[PDB]
Amino acid sequence: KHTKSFII
Amino acid sequence: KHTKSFII
Amino acid sequence: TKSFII
Amino acid sequence: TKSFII
Amino acid sequence: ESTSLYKKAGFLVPRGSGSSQSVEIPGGGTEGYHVLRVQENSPGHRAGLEPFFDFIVSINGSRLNKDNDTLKDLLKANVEKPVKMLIYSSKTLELREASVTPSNLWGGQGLLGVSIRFCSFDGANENVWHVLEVESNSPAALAGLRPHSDYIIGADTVMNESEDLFSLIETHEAKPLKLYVYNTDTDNCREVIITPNSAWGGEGSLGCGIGYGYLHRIPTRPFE
Amino acid sequence: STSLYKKAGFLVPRGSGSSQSVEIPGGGTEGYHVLRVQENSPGHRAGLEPFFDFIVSINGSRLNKDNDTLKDLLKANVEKPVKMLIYSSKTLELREASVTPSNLWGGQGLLGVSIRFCSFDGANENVWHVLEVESNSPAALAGLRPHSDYIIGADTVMNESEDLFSLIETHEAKPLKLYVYNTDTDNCREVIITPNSAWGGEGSLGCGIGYGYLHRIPTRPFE
Amino acid sequence: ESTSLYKKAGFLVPRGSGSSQSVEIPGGGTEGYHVLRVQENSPGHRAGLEPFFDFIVSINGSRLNKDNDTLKDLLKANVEKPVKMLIYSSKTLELREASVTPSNLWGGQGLLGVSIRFCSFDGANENVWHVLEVESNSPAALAGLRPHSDYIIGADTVMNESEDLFSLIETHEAKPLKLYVYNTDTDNCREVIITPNSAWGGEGSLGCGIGYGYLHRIPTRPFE
Amino acid sequence: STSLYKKAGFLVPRGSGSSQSVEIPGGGTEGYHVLRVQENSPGHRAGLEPFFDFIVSINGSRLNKDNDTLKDLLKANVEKPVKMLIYSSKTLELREASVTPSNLWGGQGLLGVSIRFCSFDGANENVWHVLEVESNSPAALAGLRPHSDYIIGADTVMNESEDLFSLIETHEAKPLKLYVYNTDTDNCREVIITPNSAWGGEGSLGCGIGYGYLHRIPTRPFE
Repeated sequence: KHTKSFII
Repeated sequence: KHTKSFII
Repeated sequence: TKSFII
Repeated sequence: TKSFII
Repeated sequence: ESTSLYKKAGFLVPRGSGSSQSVEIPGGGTEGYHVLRVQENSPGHRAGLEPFFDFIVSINGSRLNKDNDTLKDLLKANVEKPVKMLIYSSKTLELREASVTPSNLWGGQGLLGVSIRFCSFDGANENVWHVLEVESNSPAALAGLRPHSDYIIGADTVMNESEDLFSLIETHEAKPLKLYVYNTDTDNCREVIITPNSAWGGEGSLGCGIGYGYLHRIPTRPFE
Repeated sequence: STSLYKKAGFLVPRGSGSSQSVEIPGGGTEGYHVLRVQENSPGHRAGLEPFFDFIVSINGSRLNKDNDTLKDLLKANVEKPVKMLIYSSKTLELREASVTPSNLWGGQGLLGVSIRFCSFDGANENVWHVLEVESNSPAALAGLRPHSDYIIGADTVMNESEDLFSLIETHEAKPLKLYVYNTDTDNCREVIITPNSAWGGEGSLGCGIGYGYLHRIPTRPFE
Repeated sequence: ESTSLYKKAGFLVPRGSGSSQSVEIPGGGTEGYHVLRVQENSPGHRAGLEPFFDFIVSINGSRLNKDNDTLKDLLKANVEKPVKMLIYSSKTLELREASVTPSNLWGGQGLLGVSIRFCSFDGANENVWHVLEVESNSPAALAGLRPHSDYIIGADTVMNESEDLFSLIETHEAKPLKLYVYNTDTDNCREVIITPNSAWGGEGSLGCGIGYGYLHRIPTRPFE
Repeated sequence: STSLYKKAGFLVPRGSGSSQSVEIPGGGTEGYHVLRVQENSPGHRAGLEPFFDFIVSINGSRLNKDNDTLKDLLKANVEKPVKMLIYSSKTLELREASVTPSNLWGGQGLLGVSIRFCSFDGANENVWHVLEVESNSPAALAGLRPHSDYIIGADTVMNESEDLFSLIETHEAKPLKLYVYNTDTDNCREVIITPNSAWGGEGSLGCGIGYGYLHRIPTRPFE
């Protein structure tokens, strides 16, 4: 359910 | 395990 | 004023 | 002093 | 690490903070009876038991390392004559003996008229939550919590662990939840029934601010 | 609007400020501010609360002037009960307390109470909360202690105006005595502080100061 | 209730606080991409995306209601030409369209150079933990947390629910635990690896103070 | 001892205070304090940080006097690059920034920077944090906003001493302009506040004030 930071 | 207030 | 004891 | 713009 | 834009500096903090102490108590153990509410005009009051800061560890030489009926039984047996209690202060980190006379002859609940609870006194001064601002018609407001004067010092519980204030409030989100609250004007504990609601119509689930740390401890006098 | 702020309701002590003013008999708005109350004193037994209580009348006599009357009346009625009219900045109410001035108690004075004549107008608002306190600072050495202590003034010395930051613009070299309330002892004490802007740290006292609703002397929920 | 020694008073608070809002966003939904760290000299920076306060909800008309590869795929497809993003601000509670040009030609990580995370923007301004005092050689100190300037705005997680700061710190008591930290000087997010220790030799398990509430929000300018 | 307090180590900004003082070329401890920096300005492009930066030298010329030199040098080199020596109260370091004064940018001034001549001695210490702000208070109406705003002075008007509480002992009727830093905008702005001790609430501004380490303008962890 929990996402996590990533770079775009 | 947890107690709870009582009067003396 | 100033403080004092009574 | 006082403030001013440069 | 580059060059830190911060440095270390010395500041005054209460003796009752930030060390490793299982204490020097006679009879061993690390647990006692935490003194919460002390009724006015009571034997307890006269004996000098200060709320929150005092722990009863021994009574007439008997160490209280168990949550049993020993303390009341001993009080019952010595009713109307003086009893000696060994008291530990989380404030001064010292032990002192206070004489006290349990009685039926005073118009109040109990023989001593003192609310107590069995727990450990290691870092007990650190488990305090300072109530900051309080919104109108908030759960905190209606319950009886008041800004800056009140400190939450724990809760009466359902077997919810660990109960640090916050991990209670989303578990009790439906209905209360009882809290033990210290007030620095009265210098005494009281029990508050609060009902959390993340959709109450405002800030958080209580509608109040919370402070934790050295800036938010229960205040201590300069000298013992 | 364009403003990123809005109004909201918050609980504040009734002892504000500025809902006022005076329904005091004999008129006036000034009385004797109760500072330090010594233990085992007539003052203590009488229920005189430090900082929050103002003595307004004694045996019907209004004390709206800073004279020797209060001393004389106590002197004349030594070891006898006198009734005092007291105003509370906490409850904004007036109450009568009986008290018996005496020498027979081991303490300084007949009541054992440090007082000062001033006005109870917003007296709850002129308080400065001592925040952090550096080691070996002027504040530290004097006896000020972090978060528990509140500076309520003043000690004059004396002429125009001069409340705290506007006090410490003077004395920058020489000593200064303050009235300090402590929320543990719930009592006032007098401390000699000597400012030094070059003490080797923060400000001239080496402590933090708070002012406002977030930094008042605490109030119980109900009277 | 007797006579309360407290009354109600009016105070100024940020628009982004204390109401019920699922918002007025086109395309429905209540979730978007939370803008965390924004790299300097990046397309993202140039586009005006402000850390913490901005949520990307749509890109070229496409609503982002799912944590999928749509956002990167769309950016990949329109590389080096302008793209229109619909952005929601938790600060102004308003929606705005910013043009932005993803690129490989800039020396930085990503096409936009922006750390993002998919979550909900309802009351996102309330889930902030203000770092107060910080002890020397504390877990907080060694990790990189700094007094008063830093705000903890959530954590990268193990599937620990709910993660309010405190219910993380006793669960991660053995080893870290990663945090997302906002700093009001840099006005940007950074990732901090902290290792909690209730026996570290001082206050709490981090060795820092925590503030929560109106007195401890991430600051907002007077006007939009 | 008998003291219930002890010493402990805490992290504080390097921009204190009182670890000092001056390694500045040309001597002196005074320069031009950078207040407001307008957007899309030469000042902005040059990297001038509001509040934290002091202009010390321009093209080798030390600015230790409050004169028209800085204006003249900028005037003489309009539309050309000039190199400025800048002291940071944040990092306690000196750095050289190139800057090109111009009229060709749509803003007031050649640099587009509000400045004031004073000393950078402990300049990080003379800050007052605006805490709570009541509705319809003098502070509110003027534009002061809770917790985000920091009063860094002053606007003189002018003679001896006079820093903030010791400012607002004057103007009790009449208007007062302040220099206010905002941590969202990271910039200074000038606000006209008019005190009124009988405004109908707390103090004379109707706001809270913080002073000290707990109430400084925030600093990033690393330079």
